Amino acid sequence: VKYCAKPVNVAKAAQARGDNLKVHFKNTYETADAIRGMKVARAQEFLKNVIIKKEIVPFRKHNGGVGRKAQCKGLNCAFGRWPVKSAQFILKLLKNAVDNAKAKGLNTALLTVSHIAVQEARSSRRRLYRAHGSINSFSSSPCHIELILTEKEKKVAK
Amino acid sequence: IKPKIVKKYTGHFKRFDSNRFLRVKASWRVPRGIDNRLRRKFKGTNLLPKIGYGSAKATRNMLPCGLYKFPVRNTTDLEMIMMQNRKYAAEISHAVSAKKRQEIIQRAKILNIRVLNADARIKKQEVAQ
Amino acid sequence: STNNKVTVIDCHGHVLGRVASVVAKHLLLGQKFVLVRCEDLQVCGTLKMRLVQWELYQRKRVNTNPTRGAFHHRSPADMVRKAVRGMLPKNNYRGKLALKNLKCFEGCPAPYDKMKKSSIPEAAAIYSFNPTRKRTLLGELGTAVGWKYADVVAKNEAERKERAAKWYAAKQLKQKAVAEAKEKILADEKYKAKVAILKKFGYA
Amino acid sequence: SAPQWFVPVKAGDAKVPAYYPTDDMIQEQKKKLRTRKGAKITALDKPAWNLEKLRKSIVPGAILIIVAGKYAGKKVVFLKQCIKSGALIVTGPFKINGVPLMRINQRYVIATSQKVDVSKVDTTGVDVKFFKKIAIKKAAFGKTVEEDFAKKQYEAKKALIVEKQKQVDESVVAEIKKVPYLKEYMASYFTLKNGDHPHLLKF
Amino acid sequence: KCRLHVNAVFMGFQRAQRNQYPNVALLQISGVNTKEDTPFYIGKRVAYVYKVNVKKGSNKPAIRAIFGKIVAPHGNHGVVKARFLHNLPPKAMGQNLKVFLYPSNI
RNA sequence: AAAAUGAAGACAUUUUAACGAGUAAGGAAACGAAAUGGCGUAAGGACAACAAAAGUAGUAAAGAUUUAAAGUAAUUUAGAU
RNA sequence: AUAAACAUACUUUGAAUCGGCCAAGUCUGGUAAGCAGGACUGGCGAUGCGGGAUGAACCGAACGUCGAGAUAAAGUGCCAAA
RNA sequence: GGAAAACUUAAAAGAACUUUGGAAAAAGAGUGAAAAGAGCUUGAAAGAGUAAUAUGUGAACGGAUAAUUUAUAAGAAAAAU
Repeated sequence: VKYCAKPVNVAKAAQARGDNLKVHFKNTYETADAIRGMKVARAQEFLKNVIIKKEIVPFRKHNGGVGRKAQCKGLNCAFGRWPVKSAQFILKLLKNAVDNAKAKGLNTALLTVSHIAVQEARSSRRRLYRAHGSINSFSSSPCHIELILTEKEKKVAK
Repeated sequence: IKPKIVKKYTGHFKRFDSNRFLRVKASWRVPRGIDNRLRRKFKGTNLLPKIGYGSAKATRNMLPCGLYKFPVRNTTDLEMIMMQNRKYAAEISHAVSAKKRQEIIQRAKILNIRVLNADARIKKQEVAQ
Repeated sequence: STNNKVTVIDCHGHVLGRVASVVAKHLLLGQKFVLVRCEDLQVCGTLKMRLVQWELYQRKRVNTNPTRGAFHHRSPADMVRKAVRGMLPKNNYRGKLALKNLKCFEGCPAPYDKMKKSSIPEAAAIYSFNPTRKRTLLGELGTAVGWKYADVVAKNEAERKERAAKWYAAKQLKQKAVAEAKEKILADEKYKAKVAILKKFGYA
Repeated sequence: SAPQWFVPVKAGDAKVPAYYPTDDMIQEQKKKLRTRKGAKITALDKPAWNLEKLRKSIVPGAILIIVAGKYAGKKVVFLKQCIKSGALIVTGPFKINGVPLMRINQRYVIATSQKVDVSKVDTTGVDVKFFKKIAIKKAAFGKTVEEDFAKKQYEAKKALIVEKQKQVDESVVAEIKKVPYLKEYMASYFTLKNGDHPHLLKF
Repeated sequence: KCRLHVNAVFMGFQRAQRNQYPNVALLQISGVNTKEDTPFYIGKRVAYVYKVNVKKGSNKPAIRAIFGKIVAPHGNHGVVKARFLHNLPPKAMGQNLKVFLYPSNI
């Protein structure tokens, strides 16, 4: 599966990717939106606090039936959750993208999560047995996750 | 000399309800419904293609440059309009290769025939070349 | 050009609806309006007749939720704003921008009490009314329906009159002395060349 | 003979048909675009066929008011009409207005009731030859680039003749000072104050 | 420096109860209260001058104008009809227009 | 509709005059002054560089996505990927 | 008297349709009905446009794409042109 | 009673060694004309994700007219006697 975007300078970027990951797309789509643009060190700390329910992931688009929380103040979103499984899956991709950067020879402290994208994947079907002799579907919602870490520098064009 | 070309309506006669449904394309179709809002020419929705929009006979099918389009395929088709270079402009067909396009473009300069695809399929000679 | 100035209309001795019609037309012509003393405007009919009209207005109220329903403002400045809003386009940017240029105040506040006041001859009560037709001031009707600040405006207006009574008395003394000094200059022997031009065109 | 639709052009070692002539017997013809004729130059004193009829109020010596263009609001003295262009030749005496000799179409001026009594004005020059002489022309097309300084230069050379022709102003300046308050009237800008409606204004 | 124009208010387009014709604009000239004072302004020049905040890297002018002429009166109250090179934008309703003193006939 | 001209021009000729709403429904093809005019899909028979190498195509086909142009419209044409 | 040659007379072949509804200086049954049924004509159906705030039928007027003008019904305090 | 399911490439040359990971995999590297990477020719629409741009009070979309911004886009000749 190809990447949504290519780095501006491949010499100063690192990539990680996962395909058909067995994690919910709607939860991971909100976790990736939270960590997009922050430094790699901060993004690793934020995802660890989501795990122990100390920073919230604001559910901005998929907020149907989600409850309100005290950590959702100032984010322009009244709803949030702490998706642990999607935080752990992104953490394994963030790590893999850092040893890829270390192998290249980039300063890890200067990296940032420039591009992270979540895509839908083919669902797996199961059986749920309903009343009056019916059978419904019990479908997973896997996803693809891309990740590009690029170094940061000041931009000036005269 | 070039006459003033007048277009009575520069918009597109989009099909009714094409802006609301993705199955209904934008190519025009006459609304034949008994209760249709457009074919009854209600106020607001009263725009149908009529012969009254027809452009002037003098400047019909005239290109903005003031000439007419003559599709060409090789160097011999240019000879069909060499005697009317003030009326027709060459137009190399979309499937003609880049090699034959050089001969058509080169020959049209000799016969003073204007070509409207003179910048098509040019080789990599844009940057540093 | 641009009209950065404010047209101040003294709503004293005027009719509520005829003032509103003229203002609502000019608000659409880009003018900026302030209607001071929007409580001294007059309406046709005695107080008993006006109160019956108010009761009919007060009846209009959303049954299932009165907080959604019509809001019946009692302040005379809000009585005029309701009248002017009804004569402006509804639910478009043109009518919202026009209403942003209008203000009444129940008296003459700090900036508008020393501005030049205007009158609408079409809306003057002395022109459009039979003298024996009983009228009601918007302030008197406002108090009868629950406007709490009727005597605050009266107190503030009483101070304003007594301050303007001595400003006008002082300014009159200056103008009388200036007019005399102008008469000595006009009759002065050395100013004959200038005065001759003034008299020839009727300015002296 | 060459058909009227045939204009052969030289082929730079390109492949040519059997019928097309070779380069050794093809002469390139210059592209011709201009096909109309410029206006004929006639006698200096004869008036052009396109001579605009002047208004009755505009007479030599009348004081005008310019209500459009660069010198809008200024007051000028009308000398005569440019018979080769139909425009008015006006001197807003430079010693007073700061408006030089110029040509202005009569639709941009207002004729006032005042007068300056033009006489012994010495109008030997001040004609179509003079105004063309002092015109600041553009930098042509193929004449190098001549950026920036070119416009500045012409004004330097044309200044000595523009100044000289203001010998016309010597009579009108003296006659302006004779009338009291006329000198101040001519220098000041014309303005519409409060209450002056153009449909009620008589000048 | 000086004032050589009269403020005319862009009242609106020539219209009916429910239609509107933007080819003709209705102006209310200042000081003209009747149709009998209108004949002076028939044929005069009118400009809608407006300001655009251009960018520094753009060569477009900061001040633009649309020119037109007064062609006919509209009613018995000094409102006139004007035709412009390009129809006036209806976001300029209530704005002021400059009525010049040319083409002069005095 | 009437005059005029008419082996090929061309835009289905030139001029003049009158006329143009529309559900159901009708107006197949061909018919030089044409007894309505056309667009699109697929397959079959021909034609397609006139001097003995004769439509386009690995110097990039069909298809896909958009950008512009022609047409009242059905649609067509070309550029870029 | 007036009009009428793209007048007039048609011939053949064939489609769709024969649930209709409205108005009224009309009528019958009914207490009456936005009821039932008729005579003459104009309409809506099949019809948009300007007006009557809104409206199948009222009033003006019937429609190729447009520009400029005089208008029709009806209007001229504001919404809304006057 | 009774289906669905065709296509890598010319050739498997079907990645093969290193780092991260429990593994699956990823990142390099490499084969190939080209990843065409085995869920393999092209790859539409519905549905999503990212990037750029723009707008905002109880629907949204459309049309006429302008304004703003963006894009396209018109030239090398040439006076009087």
